[PDB]
Amino acid sequence: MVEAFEIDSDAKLTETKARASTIDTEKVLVFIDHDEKTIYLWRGAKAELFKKLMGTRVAAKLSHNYPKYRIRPITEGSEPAAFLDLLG
Amino acid sequence: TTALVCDNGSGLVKAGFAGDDAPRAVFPSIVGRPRHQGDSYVGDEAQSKRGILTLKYPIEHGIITNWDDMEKIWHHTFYNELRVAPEEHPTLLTEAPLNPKANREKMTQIMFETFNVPAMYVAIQAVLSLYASGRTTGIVLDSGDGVTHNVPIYEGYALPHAIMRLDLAGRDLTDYLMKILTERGYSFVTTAEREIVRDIKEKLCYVALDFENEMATAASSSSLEKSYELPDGQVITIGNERFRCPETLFQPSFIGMESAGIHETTYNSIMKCDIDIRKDLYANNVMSGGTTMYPGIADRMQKEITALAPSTMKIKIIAPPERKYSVWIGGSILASLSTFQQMWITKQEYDEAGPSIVHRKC
Ligand SMILES: Nc1ncnc2c1ncn2[C@@H]1O[C@H](COP(=O)(O)OP(=O)(O)OP(=O)(O)O)[C@@H](O)[C@H]1O
Ligand SMILES: C/C1=C/C(=O)O[C@@H]2C[C@@H](CC[C@H](C)/C=C\CC1)O[C@@](O)([C@@H]1CSC(=O)N1)C2
Ligand SMILES: [Mg+2]
Repeated sequence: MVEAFEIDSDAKLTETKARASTIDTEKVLVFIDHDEKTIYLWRGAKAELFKKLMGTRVAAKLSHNYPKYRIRPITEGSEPAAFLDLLG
Repeated sequence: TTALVCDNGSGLVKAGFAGDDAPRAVFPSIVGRPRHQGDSYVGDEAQSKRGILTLKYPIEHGIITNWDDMEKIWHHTFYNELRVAPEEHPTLLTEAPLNPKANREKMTQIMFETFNVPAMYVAIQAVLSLYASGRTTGIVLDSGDGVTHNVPIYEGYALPHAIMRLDLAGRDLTDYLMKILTERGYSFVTTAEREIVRDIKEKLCYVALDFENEMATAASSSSLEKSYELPDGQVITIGNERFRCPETLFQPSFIGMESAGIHETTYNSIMKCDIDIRKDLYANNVMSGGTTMYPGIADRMQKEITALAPSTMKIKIIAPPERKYSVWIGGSILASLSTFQQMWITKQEYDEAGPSIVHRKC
C-alpha cells in the first residue's frame, strides 16, 4: 500500500491520492512506501523555500510513526527508478 | 520591532533591515587611526582619510581576530549606518564556516552585554546564500575578500566534516594583479594604488574557458587588450593580465600556494559526502561572494567539474545576479520567516545559560 500527502502554502498537511497526475512543479509531497519501508519527500522544481523547509519537518514527524523507515528526499526530474515505478 | 541583518565580511560589512530587498549599508570593515601620538574612524570615515590613517581589518579570512575594533564596527553599524538603538532590535549576524566555538560565544556575549540586543541569531554565511537561491540542499562556493569556502549543505544544514577552506580570495587576487602589472612597467604599490588595481580587477578581469589557449593566442588576439582610465585621467592598457589574475583561483600556484584550485576543492568536498547525496550536490553548485563575479567563472567551473565527475552526472552551476549580497539577502529571508521567530535567542535565555546557549540554538 502507499499513501500521499501535500504540504500546503498555509503549512497544513493534507491527504491526496497517490498516483500519476499528483506531481506538479510547485508542490512538496510525501509518499510512504510500506513495502520498501521508505518515506519519499518529493520537491518540485519551483517549490518555494518555505515549503521545502516544512516538507523536511513533515517527513520527520511522519517518520515518528515509522521510526525505522528510510527517509529519502527526492527532486523533480531526477527521482529514483523505484519511485517512478511506484506511481506509474 | 524590525529585525536587523548584519553580514560581517573580511572586506565589506553588509547590513540592513530584515525584509529589505538588499543591504542598505555596505561599507568597508576597517578601523583607521592617525599615526601621530601613536581616537579612531570606522567604515567610510576611515577611507575618506586613508592617507593620515593606519588601517586595520578586524576580520581576517572571515574570522574575527580584533575584538576591540570589531566592537567599533558593530557600534558604527548600529548607530551611524543603520541609525538604530540596538537594544530595540533583534539582530541576525553571520559567521564563517567552521568558526571556532569560542568566537561564536564571544560574539553572543558582546551582543547581549555590550549592545543589549533583545534577541539574536548567528547563521553560517554559505547556508544563507543557499537559502537565498531557493534551496535547502546544494554545495556553495563562497568566495569574498579574505577567504573562500566549499560548503556542502543537506536538507538545510551544512556538513562541517566536508567543508573546505582556502585562504585565497579577492584581496589576494588584487595583490597578484598588482604584481604582474609590473610586466608592462606599471608600478602600483600604495594602499590607494591597491584600491585602483582592485577596481581594474573588477572592471576588466575574466576567467578564460581554456586558459592555455587564451595565453597562446593572446598575441594574435585583436580584442584581448583593454584600456582603463585612472582617477588622474591617465590611461593604462592590459591584456592577458585580464585572465591570468583570476586563473589563480583554479591554479593557486600562481601565488605560490600548493592548495588545489576551487574546482578541485569542490570535487574533494563532494567526495567527503555520502554517495547518496553527491548527485544533489553536483546538480546544485551555488556561487556566492564578490570574487565569483568574474565573467566566465560559471562556465569554467562547469567544464572543470564535468571532467572530474562521473560521465553521466548532471552538473549545474548557479551564479545568481545578486550573489555579491546573497548572504545578506538569505539572512533577510530567514529572519523574516514566521517559523524562524522561535529560533531567536532571547536575552532571557542568555541570562539563564550564558554565551554557551549559542551552540544549542544556532
Ligand atoms: N565584479 C567583480 N569582479 C571581481 N571581483 C569582485 C567584483 N565585485 C567585488 N569583487 C571582490 O569581492 C570582494 C568583496 O566581496 P565580499 O563582500 O563577498 O567579501 P567579504 O564577505 O567582505 O569577504 P569574506 O567573505 O572573504 O570575509 C573584494 O575583493 C572585491 O574586489
Ligand atoms: C568600494 C569598496 C570595495 C571593497 O571590497 O573594499 C574592501 C574593503 C577595503 C578597505 C580599504 C579601502 C581603502 C576602503 C573602502 C573600499 C570599499 O579593502 C579592500 O579593497 C581590499 C584591499 S584591495 C582588495 O582587493 N580587497 C576590500
Ligand atoms: Mg562574505
